[PDB]
Amino acid sequence: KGPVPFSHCLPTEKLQRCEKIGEGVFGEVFQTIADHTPVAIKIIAIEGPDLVNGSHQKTFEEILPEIIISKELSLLSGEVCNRTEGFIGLNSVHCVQGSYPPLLLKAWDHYNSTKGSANDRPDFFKDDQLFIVLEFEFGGIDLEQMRTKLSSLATAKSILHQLTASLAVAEASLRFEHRDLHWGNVLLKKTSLKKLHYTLNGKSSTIPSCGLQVSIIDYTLSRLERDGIVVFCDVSMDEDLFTGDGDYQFDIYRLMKKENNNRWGEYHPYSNVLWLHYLTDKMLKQMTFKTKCNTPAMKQIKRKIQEFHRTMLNFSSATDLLCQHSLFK
Ligand SMILES: O=C(O)c1ccc2cc1OCCOCCNc1ccn3ncc-2c3n1
Ligand code: NA
Repeated sequence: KGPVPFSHCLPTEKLQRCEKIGEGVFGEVFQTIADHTPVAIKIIAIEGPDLVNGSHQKTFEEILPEIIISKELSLLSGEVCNRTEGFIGLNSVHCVQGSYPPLLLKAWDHYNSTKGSANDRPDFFKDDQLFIVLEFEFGGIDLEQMRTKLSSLATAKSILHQLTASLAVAEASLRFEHRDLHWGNVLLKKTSLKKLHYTLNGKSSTIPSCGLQVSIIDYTLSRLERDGIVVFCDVSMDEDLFTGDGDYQFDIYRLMKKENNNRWGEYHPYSNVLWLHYLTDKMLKQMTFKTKCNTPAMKQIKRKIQEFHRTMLNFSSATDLLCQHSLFK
């Protein structure tokens, strides 16, 4: 009907349980508890003239694409022909109006004192400020933060398999490209399921979990389509995105532009292969595992992931990798 007050999405008990879990130029992310269940709350200032975290705020029209994409991908958990739970669940979206809640400022301050923030303290917003508030499934901790915490390369294999299957299902259903799948955008949480289920073009299969559920996040650069209407971020005139250095991540932006001839509206699912390659490279070169490959069977998984790294760039999509690559047989 119109924007709601913060206390609509965050009644006092929910607000009092908020702890800050992450941040970016976009704003802030909190974990809280609703009906005994953790959820993640992402809060983005929109439509105002103030710089926030050094950048202008998005308009409603600029933020809408990523909300639409979020929802489409979340909806794949309930589909039939192309079904996956490997994208973050989206529970609700609200437009809220007001100054920033003092209880969230307390949470922001605690994070700043313990971990340090790159952001502005969000205490300067007036009572007319608009925000989008997204409530997500709680996805756990990002892969970059788990650099030293995973059990073994068996776990790495599960994570790669989960990511490849989820991307394949989204290619098949939505002609999806993530386009920014760095290791801060892969979330890991514990699961008691021994195996995870997906369906790709009507064929169902399973993935051993190694006790982890992967969730893909962050759709600001993503592209998909339904009945020929394409939702995508046109970065064709962006300069900075293609001039980064110091990590293979920044090559991937350039490699995508090469692949698509700088036409971001087109469908090039090879971009998903490029991100999976980047992720595999991180698994082999930056991750460090609690148990190394000390037995024949583990040394074989290491060799298969090494083979994946050397061969996967000859595949045309995540779908091609899932269906044809020997790693997943
Ligand atoms: O943009 C989205 O699609 C997005 C969706 C879900 C979450 C965050 C998102 O963006 C902000 C990313 O930066 C925070 C990093 N860490 C964590 C940790 C745990 N969760 N659980 C959900 C999210 C989350 N983020
Ligand atoms: Na999910």
